[PDB]
Amino acid sequence: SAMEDFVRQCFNPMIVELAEKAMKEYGEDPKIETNKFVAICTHLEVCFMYSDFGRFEIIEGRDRIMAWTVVNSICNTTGVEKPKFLPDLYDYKENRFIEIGVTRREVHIYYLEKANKIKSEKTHIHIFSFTGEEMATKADYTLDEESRARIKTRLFTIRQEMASRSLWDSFRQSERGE
Ligand SMILES: O=C1c2c(O)c(=O)ccn2N([C@@H]2c3ccccc3SCc3c2ccc(F)c3F)[C@@H]2COCCN12
Ligand SMILES: [Mn+2]
Ligand SMILES: [Mn+2]
Repeated sequence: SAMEDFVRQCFNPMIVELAEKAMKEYGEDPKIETNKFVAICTHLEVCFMYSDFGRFEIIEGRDRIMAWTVVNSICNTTGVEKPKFLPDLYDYKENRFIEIGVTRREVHIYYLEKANKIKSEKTHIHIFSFTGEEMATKADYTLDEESRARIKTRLFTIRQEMASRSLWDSFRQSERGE
């Protein structure tokens, strides 16, 4: 599959290895769900960039046990309420958990979907598209504009490499089902 080749060529081996472990956890095959594979790599990379953007602890890219160990440690030392689902980051400055979303759809739709899912006002949502759009809880985008710019540039680049390989249309229609 050209998509698996693109994923392994454009993404860091550490990212790819972590995405493959996540996919194994949920019983998904990166050789069949290749578009998801690349989606998981992309969002992992966004989360890592966001975190180095500070300030942030990363919850994503860890296995469930260690990830919940970190979340509980945070809730014990800061007293922030325990989230109902694994978030992606913890903000020590604003002392709040953060869910990152990356969409090939309109950011407002994905934001509404995420907010309906977590149903907890406490966790902050930050949605990124592949064309520079973003939607965040209370339009509190957390990061400075240079940092968000670097994230947005990397996402657009991925979209354009996919486009270069005639992979973008398939990728786009894979996010939502019928
Ligand atoms: O952590 C996440 C997750 C997010 O944090 C997210 O933002 C979007 C989507 N997620 N989901 C991720 C995921 C992460 C990034 C991009 C796409 C996917 S798509 C479903 C799936 C995920 C992981 C492995 C796998 F095999 C999957 F099928 C699942 C939902 O619940 C549990 C963990 N998780
Ligand atoms: Mn996550
Ligand atoms: Mn996320």
